[PDB]
Amino acid sequence: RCPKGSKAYGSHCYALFLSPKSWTDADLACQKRPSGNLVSVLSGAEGSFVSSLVKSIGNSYSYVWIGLHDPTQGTEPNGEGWEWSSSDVMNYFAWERNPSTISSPGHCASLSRSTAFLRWKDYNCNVRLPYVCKFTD
Repeated sequence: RCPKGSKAYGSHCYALFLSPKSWTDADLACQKRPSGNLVSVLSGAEGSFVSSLVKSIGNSYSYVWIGLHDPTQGTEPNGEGWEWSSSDVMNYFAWERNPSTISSPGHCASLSRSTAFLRWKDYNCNVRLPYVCKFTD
């Protein structure tokens, strides 16, 4: 049971929203769903599955928001937390560069069409982007 254009995986129905939403706005919205919340990514197969789910979004969109943020919130004197707001703990990795390379980037990660949506890039948790949302029953 999953909406059209929606695809199930692990244990939640995923749906793409061509509607932009701050990482904090899609997080709170996809949260209003049955334990839903910005798409998750704890497996090398899910990171590639979500990419194919948003790889046909449209040239009018190259990046996509996901449920990944920086638990350091500007504290970890190094930058090595990265936690999914809809998956659990960092059990999977696929970021382009570590936040310790740039002067503390934003506190939210998004997909970058440049890497075929197979890499996460930091972005201002406020910039809104087309996003995905997972949610079981």
